Amino acid sequence: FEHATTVPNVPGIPYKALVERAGYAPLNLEITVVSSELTPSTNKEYVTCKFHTVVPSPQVKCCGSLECKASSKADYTCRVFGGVYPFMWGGAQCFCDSENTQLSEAYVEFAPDCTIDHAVALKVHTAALKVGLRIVYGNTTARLDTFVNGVTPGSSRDLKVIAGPISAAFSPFDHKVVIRKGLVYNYDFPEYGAMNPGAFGDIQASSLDATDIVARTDIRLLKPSVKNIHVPYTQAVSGYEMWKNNSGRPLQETAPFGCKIEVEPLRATNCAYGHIPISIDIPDAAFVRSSESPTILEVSCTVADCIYSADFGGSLTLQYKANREGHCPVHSHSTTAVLKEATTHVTATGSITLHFSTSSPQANFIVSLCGKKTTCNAECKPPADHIIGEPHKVDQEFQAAVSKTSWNWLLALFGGASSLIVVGLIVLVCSSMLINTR
Amino acid sequence: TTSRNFSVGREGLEYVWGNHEPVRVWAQESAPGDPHGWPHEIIIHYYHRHPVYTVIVLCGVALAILVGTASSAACIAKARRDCLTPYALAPNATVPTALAVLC
Ligand SMILES: *[C@@H]1O[C@H](CO)[C@@H](O)[C@H](O)[C@H]1NC(C)=O
Repeated sequence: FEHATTVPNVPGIPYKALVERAGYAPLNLEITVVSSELTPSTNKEYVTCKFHTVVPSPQVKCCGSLECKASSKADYTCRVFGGVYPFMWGGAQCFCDSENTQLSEAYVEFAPDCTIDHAVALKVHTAALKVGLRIVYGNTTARLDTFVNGVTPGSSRDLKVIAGPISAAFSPFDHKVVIRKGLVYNYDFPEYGAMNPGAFGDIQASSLDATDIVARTDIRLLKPSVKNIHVPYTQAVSGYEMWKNNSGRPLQETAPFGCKIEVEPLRATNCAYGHIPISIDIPDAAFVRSSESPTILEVSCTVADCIYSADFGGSLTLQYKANREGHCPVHSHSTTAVLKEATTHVTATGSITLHFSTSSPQANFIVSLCGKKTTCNAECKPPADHIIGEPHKVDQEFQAAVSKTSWNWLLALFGGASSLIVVGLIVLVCSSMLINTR
Repeated sequence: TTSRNFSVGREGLEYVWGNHEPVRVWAQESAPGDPHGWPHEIIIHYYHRHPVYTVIVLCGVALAILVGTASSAACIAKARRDCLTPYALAPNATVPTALAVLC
């Protein structure tokens, strides 16, 4: 049989339900969302890391001429200079009365440390959510893991179970992101082929070990200015360390709902938000006919004591009369309250307690023992402790915090002035006629 | 070292400190909501939680009661004046029973 139900997106929050079929005892169904797995689609754009300038041996043409030539190396620079003043420990490298000239050039390349200090700029889209569900029926536990989509049931025992789509779409990830040393940072990285000195991603490459590179970081050559042969180079500070210094806090400290983000899939997990509708198919053989089910008689409830606690602290008791030994389930069709155990033994005239929780102080509701129903009411008090991180609000508040006494007082407050005005008008018209008599 | 306050969110809050794993802590209510069979200042409880939606009820109740009282006063005054439609200076009180209703 197939049953439909909506569940909150949250871990460690079992949800209990029942299936009604004529001649079959209502079957307890427990559903647990073990964890969440939001995996988006992303594409590798480029990589960046601290670089190193190249300072190759300059070219010296003595007492003659020469011309500059470009080079395919990324961020390359070249420039000639006449009237050079070459000196070295060995002395004047060559000789002519200041006629000689020298060509200098430089370029950049990623340093060896980059191999492990690389930071990759990622473009992401189409967040996809994966949900793992564990379902208990007839004290039998089955499992499945399915994409949140409502069109691809998973495989578990060759059982087709579907979930979603989500009520709302949530994704902490933004279109542009960066990954560095296992830390993910939300930032609008410059597009590939865009070089801006003193900025993130100044050096860009298709792959870490790509021979072809493109970069621009405003390198300007300086004229020789000293005795010896030297190439003074002026360049802006590397942008990688710049972004490192003031990169801001990591996404791990900014993700809403406490998403637990992992890097190797670049995906979130254990993050709770939204609702999920699901349809569960259960084999008919799993069901049990009511003929063999225990029969109960003259059952009654009693709230020994309840507390309006965030955690599961509510208690209840039931007393029953029966004729057959065995087990029956227990349920509460009121969403405001949730039980703890789904089934229990049954005796001829036994009475058993129950643990439960509620989201309202007016503990009035209907609970079913085995197949039969029964009303049960009480009032609960706020607790002394008022800060706890354990599961809370298994059912969200439904403006039911208002008390029965509050309803009685509000009813006694509003007055029936409409009846007063109606009676006044009626007597007024009657008197008007009586005086039209004259 | 020092002491720091933190207004925990209703749904929950994170707690990241030290290299050890963090902890999550949530919040609930503890104000004296339910009465005890006698008159009580219940509103204060609803004032501590959801400061919105808790004062609007008082304003609405005040407006409703004021409108009802004003309508009743106007209607009774007009119906008394129209029950003085027996201007009727010549005849005695048409019925002193109505005179009792008027005054
Ligand atoms: C499940 O509950 C039924 C109901 O009495 C019982 O007969 C059966 O033995 C239970 N199964 C297990 C594995 O305990």
